Amino acid sequence: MVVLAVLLPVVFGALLLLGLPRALGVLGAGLSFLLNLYLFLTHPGGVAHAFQAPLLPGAGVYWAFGLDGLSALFFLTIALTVFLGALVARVEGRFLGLALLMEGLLLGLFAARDLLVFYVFFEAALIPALLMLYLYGGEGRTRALYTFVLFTLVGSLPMLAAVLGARLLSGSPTFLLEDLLAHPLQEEAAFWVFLGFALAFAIKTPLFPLHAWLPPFHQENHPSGLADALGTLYKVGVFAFFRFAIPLAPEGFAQAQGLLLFLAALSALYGAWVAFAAKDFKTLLAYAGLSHMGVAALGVFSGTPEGAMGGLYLLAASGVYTGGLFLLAGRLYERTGTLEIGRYRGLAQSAPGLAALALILFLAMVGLPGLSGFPGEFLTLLGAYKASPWLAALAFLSVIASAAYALTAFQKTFWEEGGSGVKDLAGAEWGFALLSVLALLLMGVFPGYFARGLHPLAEAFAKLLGG
Amino acid sequence: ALFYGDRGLLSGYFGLGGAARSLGQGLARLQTGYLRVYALLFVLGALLLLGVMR
Amino acid sequence: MTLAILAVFSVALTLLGFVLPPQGVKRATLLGLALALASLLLTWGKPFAFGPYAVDGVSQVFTLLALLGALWTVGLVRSGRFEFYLLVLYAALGMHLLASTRHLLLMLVALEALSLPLYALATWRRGQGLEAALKYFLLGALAAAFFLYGAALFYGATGSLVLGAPGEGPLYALALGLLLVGLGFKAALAPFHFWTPDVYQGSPTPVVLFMATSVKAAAFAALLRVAAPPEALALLVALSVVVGNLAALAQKEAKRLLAYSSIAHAGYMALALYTGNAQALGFYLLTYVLATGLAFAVLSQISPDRVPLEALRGLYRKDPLLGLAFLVAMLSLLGLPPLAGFWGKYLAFAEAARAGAWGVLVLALVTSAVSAYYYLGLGLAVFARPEETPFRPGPPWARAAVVAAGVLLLALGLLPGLVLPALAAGG
Amino acid sequence: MALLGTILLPLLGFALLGLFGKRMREPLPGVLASGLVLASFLLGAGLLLSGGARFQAEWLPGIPFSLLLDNLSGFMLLIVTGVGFLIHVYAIGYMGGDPGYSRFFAYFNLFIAMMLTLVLADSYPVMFIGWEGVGLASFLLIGFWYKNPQYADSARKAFIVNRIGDLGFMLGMAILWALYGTLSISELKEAMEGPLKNPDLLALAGLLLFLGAVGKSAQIPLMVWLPDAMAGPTPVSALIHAATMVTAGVYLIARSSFLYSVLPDVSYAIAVVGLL
Repeated sequence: MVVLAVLLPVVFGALLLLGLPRALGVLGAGLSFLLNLYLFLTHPGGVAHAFQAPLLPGAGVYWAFGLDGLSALFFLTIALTVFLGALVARVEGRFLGLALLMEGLLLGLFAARDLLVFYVFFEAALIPALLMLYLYGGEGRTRALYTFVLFTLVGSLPMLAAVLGARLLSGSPTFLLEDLLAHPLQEEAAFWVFLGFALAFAIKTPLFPLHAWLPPFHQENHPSGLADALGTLYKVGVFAFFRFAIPLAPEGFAQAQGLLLFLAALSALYGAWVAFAAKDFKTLLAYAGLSHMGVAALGVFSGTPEGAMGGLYLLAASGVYTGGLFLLAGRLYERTGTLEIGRYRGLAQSAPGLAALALILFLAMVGLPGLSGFPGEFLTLLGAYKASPWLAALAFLSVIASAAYALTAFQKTFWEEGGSGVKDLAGAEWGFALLSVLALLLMGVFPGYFARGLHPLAEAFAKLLGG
Repeated sequence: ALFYGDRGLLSGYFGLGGAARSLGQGLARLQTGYLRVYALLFVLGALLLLGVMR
Repeated sequence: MTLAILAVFSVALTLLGFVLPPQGVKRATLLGLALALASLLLTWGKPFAFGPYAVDGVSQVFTLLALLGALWTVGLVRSGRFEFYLLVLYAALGMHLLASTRHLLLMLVALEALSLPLYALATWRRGQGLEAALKYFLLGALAAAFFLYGAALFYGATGSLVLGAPGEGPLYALALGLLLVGLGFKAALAPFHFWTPDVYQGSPTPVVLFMATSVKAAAFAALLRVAAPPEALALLVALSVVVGNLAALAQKEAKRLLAYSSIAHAGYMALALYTGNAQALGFYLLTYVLATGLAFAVLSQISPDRVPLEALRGLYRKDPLLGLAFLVAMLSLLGLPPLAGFWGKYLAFAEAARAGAWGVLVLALVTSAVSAYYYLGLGLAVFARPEETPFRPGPPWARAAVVAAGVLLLALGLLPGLVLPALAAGG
Repeated sequence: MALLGTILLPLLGFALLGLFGKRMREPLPGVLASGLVLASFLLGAGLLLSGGARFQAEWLPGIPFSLLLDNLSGFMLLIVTGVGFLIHVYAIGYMGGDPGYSRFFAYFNLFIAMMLTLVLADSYPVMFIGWEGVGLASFLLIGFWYKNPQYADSARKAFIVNRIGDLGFMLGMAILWALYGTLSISELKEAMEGPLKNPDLLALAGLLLFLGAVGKSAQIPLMVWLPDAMAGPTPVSALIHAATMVTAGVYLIARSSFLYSVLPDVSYAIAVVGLL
């Protein structure tokens, strides 16, 4: 059931860290992909594989797991992305076990059916990231690590008091989200809990004034960008907003909606804009991920089940193609040795199909229709314009700067005058490119098939902001 | 210019960390090592606590 | 009737040391403490009271922890003075009597019985060890005077010197404050914390192990008996956590930084005092005791007199298991999932919020997030390049002990629903 | 469904010429592309002569996938297919000794299929899909011989300006969803006549739609991006300036005639900009 699909990446990461060899982690990630896709099918609903076990009976804590429609496609997204990053990795630092550990942890986190288990995984996922960051590259590694870790922890630890309040002040018997949703928090008490949620989720969303951890984090990781891929998968903030923050304390969110939408719009614009000034790949992609989280936060904060489903779909797909671009940059680094955007211009003539792969990933990035980003982007526009037309309009002076930075980097990196000539493609990169573009096309062309399970949650939790 | 501004924002977060450490060492300099200092601060804190208890 | 075991072993060995070599006295002390621990196990759920001596969950849990720390630190001590063993036994009995009674004056007698050997055990003869011993002795006698006038005013409020009396208004509050002064002093609570860094820094490392396990355990075991009001509790917690973490940032030495960390953790533990749970607090202190004893056994394998922060580094290359255990211990002392430090922290925070004290709790959490600075400057340092540092990589005794302690920390972090169900009467 | 194959063909063709591409002899890409263009012309003339076509497939909730082939759509289809096949043969001739033959004709197939998806549309999202797909193929083909920095910034500026117009389009589409909730030109038109509401908002949606049309057909102020399309190969420049990527703007007004005919100031301004 759900437990096995969640645990498999963790145990395979253990068998990669403590056991040997490197190759078996790739097939472990593949097995995770297969099982998560199977569980994605035949899915009746939330109860799909319900699991209940005691953790702190006296305190009210249970291992609570199951597949939502949201959890299903997020399982699929993570399993696919991590399997791609496992085969093509070339990190080989003997730490891919940490990446599989983080995969399983994020799977359990999305499978969290009770609040405390969500919080537990939210806090536990700090370990892999810091490890694969610290001992696998970077000059200011420890300092950017302290920045990121202190940001997350200062945000998270008061959210523990927030969740204790959400359990106690409502008289909930346990931490189960079902029970906590059955006992809503009252006025002048949901205020503080939602504020604690909004700081901790925004600093990890990330939003504009609190985004300062993302570029230093993404630069100093393993230059292959596996740690960067999984850290980009670590922006799960938006989800916790829609599923946990807003429903559990909508009363304060009613007042804070204007400020949240403002932060989301300004983050999107600022990221997609400053990405132009970025002289390197890690900074550029960090600002891109900030832009995408700004758009997703806009879609969620706007109400408008349209915008909510669009923001979530955009979040999943953006994680996918950003991790793809990180792995692509890591492979071009491994074969060249430098990530500068100016130098090594002729790549396109030497690289036959790596240019087209990078182009497809970039097009999905700037939200070109026919790829997975456009459904969520446009649905978020619609929902935000319903919520606040000004903020959706300003926020969508983004496709311009998006196109600018993406095409500038692609041209100055690949298209221009030939250099020495660089390695063309690796055997693992073959399956990597094939599956990546396959998934992009399938999820962009048929957002009807996917995201159907996202609609009921979105409409119910958006009408919850109504009468 | 906004890249410069983000640089300055991260520098300001660093300034927050530096203010925390500076406050920390100002509180650490409170432990001089003379026993008379320690007993005086002990008695002061105990009086303060007994005053709060009302 | 484990106290009988302790008294018998101590008094017999006192004379037998004249006929027995220090090694034989060491093995006898080990046997006696292990038998007292076993007797505690077989008596789980068998309350036994004679007079003011009253065995409850607190008694059993905290005396088990103290005996654990005593056994561990005896494992390390090999000095050719049987006295350096006898005191351990003595301290054990004393701390036992501290947790197992409600009589205020018997509490004072137990405080003296446990505190006297601890002054002397820190005498490796290094002048700073003597400086620490003198600071410790004078401040402890001051705290004993304060505690005693508190017990006197308590008797002024009621006809008995046993806790559980109804209690009056302002005079009862004053008496309780004058008791809490000395008890928190023993528990490293601010603004009474000044002795802790100097004493932890001056004393030999295994002695600081013994301290940082048994002293804190027994002090909180005595604290739970007091009905401390929440306002004074807020003052102590706020001051302790804030000053502790802040001044710990600026520290350059491992032992002094760790003493500040123990101040911050005592501030955290004092949150259960809002509810007096004594189950959650038993679990918390179990985890903290295990981790800190582990860390200080390793520090003893590094240096008895003093350990700098750089010395901790490179340990994994030196010793793999030791580096792993130090990293795990640092994370658990940070209270991170899925480690038992997180369960203890969560249980204390739940008791505190359930009492409805919000600003204090949030401040403790923000400052605990601040603590990652040095908690990480220690935990991760295991992997750094070894700089010049004396290193004696221990016997298999301490290695296996460290392994068991770390495994138990992480196991109780993952699956607390194993023992925590039995920290009350013990079904 | 047969209507969809007309677009599916210059997708299989593009995939062959892009993925493998240079594994073929020199004349072949033109042969395959011209065959797909001609076999789309034929099956479109056959459908139009048969009265018309309709196709609906499941898509985003509330936003289905609607293809409608009528007189106005088939007119553009026949135009584009005929001129495209003629330029295909002229490119078979004109492209000689130049590598990227397959690149050229794969981009051609993509361009034709996307322009067909654009004009054959009953829903504005599909029109916008075609819009940005045409912008992509144009940016690609202008920089066909990529070794030149001069003929890279041209296409760069082209696609930036294109995306500005497309943002205007997106905002108009969001407006025409907030108001009615249909966003399908057929039902949106059948529901838009009668009780017009918020005439300011209707004129605004028309203003943003016209702004998109200006970027597409390179009107003021977005005028500057078209001349640099000289950088691309000559048959590409013909296809971009004559048959496609410019007719989209006027076709937008032709399909939104129901909207612009009740907007006197908007249509007057459109005439003014055309004159300018």
